[PDB]
Amino acid sequence: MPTLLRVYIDGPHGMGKTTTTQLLVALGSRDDIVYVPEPMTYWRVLGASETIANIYTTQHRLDQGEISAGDAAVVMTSAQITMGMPYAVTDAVLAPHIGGEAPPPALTLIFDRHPIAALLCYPAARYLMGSMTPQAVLAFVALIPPTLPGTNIVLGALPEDRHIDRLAKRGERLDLAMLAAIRRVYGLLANTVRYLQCGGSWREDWGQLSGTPQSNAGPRPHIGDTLFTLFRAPELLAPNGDLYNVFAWALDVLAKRLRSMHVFILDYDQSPAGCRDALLQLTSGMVQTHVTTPGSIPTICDLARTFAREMGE
Amino acid sequence: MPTLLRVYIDGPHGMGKTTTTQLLVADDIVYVPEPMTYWRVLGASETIANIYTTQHRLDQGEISAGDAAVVMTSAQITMGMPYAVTDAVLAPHIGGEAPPPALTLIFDRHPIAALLCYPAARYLMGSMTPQAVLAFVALIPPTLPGTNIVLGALPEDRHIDRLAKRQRPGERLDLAMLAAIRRVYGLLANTVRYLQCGGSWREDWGQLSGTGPRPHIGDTLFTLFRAPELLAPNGDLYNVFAWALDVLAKRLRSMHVFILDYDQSPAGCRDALLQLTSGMVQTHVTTPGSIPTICDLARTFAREMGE
Ligand SMILES: Cc1cn([C@@]23C[C@H](O)[C@@H](CO)[C@@H]2C3)c(=O)[nH]c1=O
Ligand SMILES: Cc1cn([C@@]23C[C@H](O)[C@@H](CO)[C@@H]2C3)c(=O)[nH]c1=O
Repeated sequence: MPTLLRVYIDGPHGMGKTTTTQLLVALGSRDDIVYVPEPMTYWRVLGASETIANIYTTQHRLDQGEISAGDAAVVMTSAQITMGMPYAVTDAVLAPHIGGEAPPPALTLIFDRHPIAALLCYPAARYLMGSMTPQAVLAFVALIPPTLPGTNIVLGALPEDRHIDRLAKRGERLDLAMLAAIRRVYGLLANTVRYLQCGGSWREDWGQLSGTPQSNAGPRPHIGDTLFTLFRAPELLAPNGDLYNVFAWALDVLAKRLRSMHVFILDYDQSPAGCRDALLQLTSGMVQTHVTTPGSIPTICDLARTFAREMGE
Repeated sequence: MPTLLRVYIDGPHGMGKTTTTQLLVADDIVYVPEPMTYWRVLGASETIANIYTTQHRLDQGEISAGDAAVVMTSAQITMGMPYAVTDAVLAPHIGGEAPPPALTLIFDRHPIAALLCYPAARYLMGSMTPQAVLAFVALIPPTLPGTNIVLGALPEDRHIDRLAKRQRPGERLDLAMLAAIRRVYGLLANTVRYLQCGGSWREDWGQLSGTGPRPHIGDTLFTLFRAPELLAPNGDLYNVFAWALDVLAKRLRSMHVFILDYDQSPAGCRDALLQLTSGMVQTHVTTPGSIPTICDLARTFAREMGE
């Protein structure tokens, strides 16, 4: 069977991920590498109206005390469902085609983001921003789809000062607090994958939090530097101080989904061509999979092109 | 490996699903009850009250369809969390299809109640967008072997009498919602048969507009998605929504549906449910320790979230 290479470029907005991705794709044949863009049209029109504007306006109104935390949470939660729908549905139809882990791939699919961006990362950052409840973040976590073999995720690194300078270009609003929260969440994500792959057991180390980044290299991180640290919220604890079981099971799901992912870090503090070639070099050490049927390649290729045409900006 | 029989008791609220299941369970059979405590306290405060109050406010014109939908959507996430997390942790223990089972797990509802049925009913009540409904559909967990779902049958008037008796804390007696949820579950049963008999929604889609043996597509859940919000200016369904329907079809086709007549006494309902198990599909578990782990999960869920 032909082989497939799936690469999800993710991380905070504003680093140059979208450009880097298209430049990489521009290098190959329009036949053997396909780009799956951010579903901007779904967010602005198809799924709901101007969802990005809605998210930023909602946080703004909350910050100004014009609406309550409760009002903000219902709006953010619904907005986040809209944000992740194209990702979830694409993952669901792609799933049956992915075989086991496995010369160049017959096909390379480069995605602008993985489902965890909308089902975990942005929801967790909004929780830190006070516009989402930790229970809702964990409900999204419990719904993250099974991690398919060959899930390569490239997260980005960029000094905060450079990031802030880039970000400030312009339904978005310049929110440095949100920028800090999303950078922190993705940093914790990278550490969480490393923690799990180094054999870390959150249930075994939970008590190391009580007293208040590299994804594929380095020593095992402390649990306090992983995503697990975010769920020590009073809302999630029983009178006896322990986490309610319903939430503990959601963390078990988080561990299971992230532990099998192959994570890489891309340095975005360089020119667009530099980012492209650095990613290209990284792509060499990534895991390919076989596909399940002979026609899986053309089918997958058609799905990606249809997705891009219908939902890409 | 030992065998497991999973039975999900589902269908419209107010038929007596909970009462009947209880009388049924009363060591080789465990009951995962309605997670009322999660709904009223752990996940959020009085979610049921929130849901019915919101619809009521919408019906009275005190809030817009838009405001209602964001509330219903967020609330449905809270409602389905216990089912979703339970399915996710149970999944790795389920093996392939397989004497009596070593363990029989009876659940008060399946994840599709909160990720498909109630959202579809609220869409019909004007309080949820169809795009949100399809977003929940896209998140329905893969259907594992041995997914036996028991749905109920009960005449409308009788159902209304029981509904009046079975109101949950914060619930408002809403006959329009009762009709909507009864319609959705009826379409659900028809949809499973439609798919099992080879129906292809893409092939029959034209029948919704252009006017073996199986139900007409117009009598399946697919008909609900001919919603204009999901269509392009030329009337074609956007691909992103067509893909969600492809997911819907894949998830539902392999479920094994059984109809329980609730139009009888609690003891009768209980016995009928027991009668239905002979045709249910059992599976093996994946590890020697799966059974004990499953039991613990079920007991812990009940103790923590059951009423
Ligand atoms: C995936 C995803 C993105 N976003 C944001 C970040 C950026 O401003 C922009 C482009 O990614 C859009 C609003 C979000 O808020 N939630 C999400 O799940
Ligand atoms: C599963 C589920 C139930 N409900 C309702 C119907 C009944 O009033 C009660 C008991 O089932 C509770 C509020 C709902 O609204 N959404 C859902 O996903």
